[PDB]
Amino acid sequence: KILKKQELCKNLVAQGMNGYQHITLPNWVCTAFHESSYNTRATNHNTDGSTDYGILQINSRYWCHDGKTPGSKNACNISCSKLLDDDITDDLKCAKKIAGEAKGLTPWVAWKSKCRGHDLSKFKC
Ligand SMILES: [Ca+2]
Repeated sequence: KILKKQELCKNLVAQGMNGYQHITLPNWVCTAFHESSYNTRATNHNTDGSTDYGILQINSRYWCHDGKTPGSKNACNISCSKLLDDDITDDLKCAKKIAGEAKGLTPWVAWKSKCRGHDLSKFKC
């Protein structure tokens, strides 16, 4: 599914993502726009054999289990396939774990490159 920015905003708020680790909503939305274009089915295969899944591009070496990644840690304790469906509840709950361990949005390479220090007025909720 390709979510509309306001459905994304409603989900974020409902999952208590506003101000989580002092991360504002426009930051979470810009991240999701540059990571996946809001595509809940987005996937990216990496050089180390892992794959990034869903709207927040959650990785199968550290966070989710896909059954084919070397050195999987499955830290969110979830099948990666659950990150390719249309409900982003579990996707958002995993992202909170990622962001909580990093104390910020640094795990996401698109946020750093396309959101940090740029205008976020296009991404307001
Ligand atoms: Ca999901």
